[PDB]
Parts: sequence; structure tokens; C-alpha cells
Amino acid sequence: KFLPFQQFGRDIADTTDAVRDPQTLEILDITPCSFGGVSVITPGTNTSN
Amino acid sequence: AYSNNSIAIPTNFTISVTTEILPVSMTKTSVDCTMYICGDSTECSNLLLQYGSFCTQLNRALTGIAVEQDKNTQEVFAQVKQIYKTPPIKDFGGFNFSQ
Ligand SMILES: *[C@@H]1O[C@H](CO)[C@@H](O)[C@H](O)[C@H]1NC(C)=O
Ligand SMILES: *[C@@H]1O[C@H](CO)[C@@H](O)[C@H](O)[C@H]1NC(C)=O
Repeated sequence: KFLPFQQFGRDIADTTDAVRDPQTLEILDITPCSFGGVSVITPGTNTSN
Repeated sequence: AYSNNSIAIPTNFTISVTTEILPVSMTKTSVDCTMYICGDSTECSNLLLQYGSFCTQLNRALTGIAVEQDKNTQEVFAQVKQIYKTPPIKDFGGFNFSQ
């Protein structure tokens, strides 16, 4: 519930998780995407590629 | 007390049971390096490489923590090599194992 006297929104980490348009008042939350790191599972080079 | 001749010997006994908790594995998170450090940005791939491949010495070890987590729960519980089962009739000479 957004009280109609605030302007911005920031959960934590200075994350400005409230973006609103002057004409219409809507609240929103911002989070980084899923994303993933990688690792290669290789048997012996001399065995197979 | 004591002198040149004395000793104490028990006459009765009492079986006792006591727990001993022990951590074995910990829920392992898989946190990546780029997104966290830098999300989707045009300069994300250029300024990131100025330092080098330090993410190689960052995410390489995190997976090792994860794998070692299950190796801890494999050697602990999977000691016996065959899975047994108690007889259908519970008759152990008076002992109760229902708990
Ligand atoms: C890998 O395979 C090659 C065969 O070309 C062999 O000469 C070498 O000793 C092997 N190395 C290992 C570590 O098995
Ligand atoms: C068990 O211990 C009690 C004292 O707690 C003792 O009086 C009794 O003799 C012991 N049991 C036997 C079989 O002696």
C-alpha cells in the first residue's frame, strides 16, 4: 500500500524499487535477473573431447 | 576419604541415553559473479575485464563447497553397503524400539 504522499521506493541497498509516472501512480519492485555461472565437466583430454 | 586400605565399588547401575547433535551439511547457495557485481550493461563486459578473470578465482571454489556438501552426507549415513530391515514381529527380549 503506497501512501499518496511519498515519492520514491527503496527496499535495501539504495535499490530505488519504486518507479512512478506523473500521470498515473503505480508501485513496482526491482531485482537483478536470475543469471548463472558456468563450469566445464571434462573427462581426460586424451580420452574424449 | 582413604587410608592404607580402602576402596569403593558400585552395587547397582543405571543405563542412560544422551543426544549429541552434529552438523553434517549446509544448504549450499550458487551465487554467480557477473550479474551480482554487474547486471546487463553495455560497459559491463569491457570494464569488467580490466581487472582480468578474477571471477575465475571466485566462482571456481564456490562449486567445490557445494560438491563437498553432499560428500559429507554420503560418508556419514551411507556407511553400510546393504540396506537392512527389522523383522515384522517386534520381540527383542523386552526392549522397546518403537521410539
Ligand atoms: C593420455 O593419453 C595419451 C595417449 O595419446 C597417453 O600418452 C598419456 O599417457 C595419457 N595420460 C594420462 C594422464 O592418462
Ligand atoms: C539398584 O539400586 C538400588 C539403589 O538405587 C539398590 O538398593 C538395589 O540393590 C540395586 N539393585 C540390586 C539388584 O541390588
